[PDB]
Amino acid sequence: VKVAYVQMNPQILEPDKNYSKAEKLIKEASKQGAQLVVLPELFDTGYNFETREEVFEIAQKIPEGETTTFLMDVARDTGVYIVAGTAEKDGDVLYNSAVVVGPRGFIGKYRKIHLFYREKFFFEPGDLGFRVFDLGFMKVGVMICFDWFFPESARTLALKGADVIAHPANLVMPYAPRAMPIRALENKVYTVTADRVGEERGLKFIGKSLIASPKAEVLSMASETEEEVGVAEIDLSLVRNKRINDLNDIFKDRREEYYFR
Amino acid sequence: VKVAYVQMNPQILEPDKNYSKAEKLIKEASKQGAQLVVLPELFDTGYNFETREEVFEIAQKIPEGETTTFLMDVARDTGVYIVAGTAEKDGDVLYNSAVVVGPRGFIGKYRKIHLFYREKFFFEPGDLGFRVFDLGFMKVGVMICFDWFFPESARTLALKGADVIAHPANLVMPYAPRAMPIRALENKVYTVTADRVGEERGLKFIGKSLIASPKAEVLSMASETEEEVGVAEIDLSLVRNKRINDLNDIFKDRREEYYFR
Ligand SMILES: [Mg+2]
Repeated sequence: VKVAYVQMNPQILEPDKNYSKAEKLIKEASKQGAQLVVLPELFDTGYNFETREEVFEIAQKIPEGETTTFLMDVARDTGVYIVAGTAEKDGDVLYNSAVVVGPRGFIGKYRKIHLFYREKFFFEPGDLGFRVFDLGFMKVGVMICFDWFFPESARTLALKGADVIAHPANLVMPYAPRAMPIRALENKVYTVTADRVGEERGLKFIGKSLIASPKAEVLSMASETEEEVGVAEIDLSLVRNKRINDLNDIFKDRREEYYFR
Repeated sequence: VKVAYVQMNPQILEPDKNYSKAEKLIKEASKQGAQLVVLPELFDTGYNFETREEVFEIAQKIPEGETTTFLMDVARDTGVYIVAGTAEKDGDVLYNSAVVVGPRGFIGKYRKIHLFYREKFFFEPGDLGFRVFDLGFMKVGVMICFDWFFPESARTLALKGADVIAHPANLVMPYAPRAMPIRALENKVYTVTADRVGEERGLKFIGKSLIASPKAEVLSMASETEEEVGVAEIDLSLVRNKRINDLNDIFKDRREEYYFR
């Protein structure tokens, strides 16, 4: 099975422009054979808000709102599964979320657990835990952006049987691209970090989207500045068998009685 | 404060030869200003055993046995603190251990929690948890070799206030040197990986000892095959403050409610 990132430059406060760009690139990923496509964090709203009001005013409910229903449409037309970062309105509150859709409809959502820098001024910390979505042919865990920084994020997803971790990102620090192959290695999973590119009100994003294998190899890596799609095939066996040799299995060998105490 | 690795080539079942080599290199690290010097895993006995009995008959007790008393003499003479991997005889049983010694004598021991590969035939799994030893001027966490693979090892040490993780190792895989900077970054600590070199009954070790900073920088790195020492200055303030910006403190931001479940 082929998985893909879409690396795009979301236009702040312009969802329709971002829907148009997303559809375009998701179609390119589809045409290159991808079955799972991952978009960046906050792909619909952009990131660097001055005020909560400017995002709250346009943020969409999940699953009834425009971002989710747009993605359903594209999933249905292209026949791919999509994981995409979106601002989530839920009553008076806002979450920094990711929605999971398939060609047959809405699958689920994840709310970012570890908020980064000024996100804490706009978003409520995620409260649904680290979820793994079973697509039948594979299990997809989701984490967003700065969640990478905590090794417990990827570990919790891998422990719940993620085959691939879809990872919408809007990276500003330089570290994640070198850390993601380690996250893939230490859990024996695949990772798909779909980063944005661009400059938004003085803040520059690092691009460098990448697909990492359970042997910490980089299967696809994107430029710093360009909008692009990257596709790689993934080996479900390389991830469903936690053996690293005949004497060691990663999950059998963990000794939780000695961790965090 | 300056920390150091000693990268050496233990000669299997020849502890007197290994004591002599260690002393030479420890002095050389001391001469370069090191206050803490980390030696490889099983530096006294070597690693690639074929019977329990060949290691059992030579393994020393901690702290009264020959390896800890040797190291105490060296720490007394040179004024340094030493973390060294050693085969621990305890009663009828062996552990794959690390001793911590300083100018005043024995400080403590750690027993390798995650046994690697054939080690399981010779040693009991470690049973003391991940311990942090308070030297006053610094707190030193200890883990051994394959412990690096589980992010939970370093994380447990860091949560207990380690300024530096001393990491005796006998690496055979190529991954640790890429991963150690991410362990240092994600916990905001320093790490000192003291690897061996050499070929031992046909097993090849990879060397490449390294010191990693809390910004994922590598401060010193050794060759694949040479016996050598490596020293770097560490900044304690940089590890004790877990803030990575004015709005994120790594430890406050952890959300253990969502981990491993
Ligand atoms: Mg060097």
